[PDB]
Amino acid sequence: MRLPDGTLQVMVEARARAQVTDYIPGPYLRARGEVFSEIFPIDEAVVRVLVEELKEAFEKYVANHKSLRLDRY
Amino acid sequence: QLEAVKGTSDPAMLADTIAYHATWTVAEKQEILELTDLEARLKKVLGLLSRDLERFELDKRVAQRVKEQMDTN
Repeated sequence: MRLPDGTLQVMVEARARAQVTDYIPGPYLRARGEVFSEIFPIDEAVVRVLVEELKEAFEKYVANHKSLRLDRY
Repeated sequence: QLEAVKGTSDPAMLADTIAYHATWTVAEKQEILELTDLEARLKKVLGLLSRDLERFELDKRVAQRVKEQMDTN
């Protein structure tokens, strides 16, 4: 979204991590990468236990900041 | 304010009604209107009402010990 006061808002969604091979001197700057880094979950038992522990930690963490501006939902 | 306040969904008239029930100086009220966050308003006013509760209990404390000291004398 464009605004006439100089502030342009953008809503982005990150897809996947990647490496950066080299930059070109700009302005503006361009960069390229060799491969797209993707990882696959293997042996999901301990992974699921750690997901459950992260769920417990976030559930016990979500209801603390009453005045430090943190939403519940 | 007997039946005019009980069963009211409006929070703002309700909250600043509490604000002009807090019997202190006009400077306290300007200190309120300095603050833009409603949560810290209502929390420090809960602190005011808690110290009002200890004023209440200290008054019953001094009243009880004064009349038992009196009639035991």
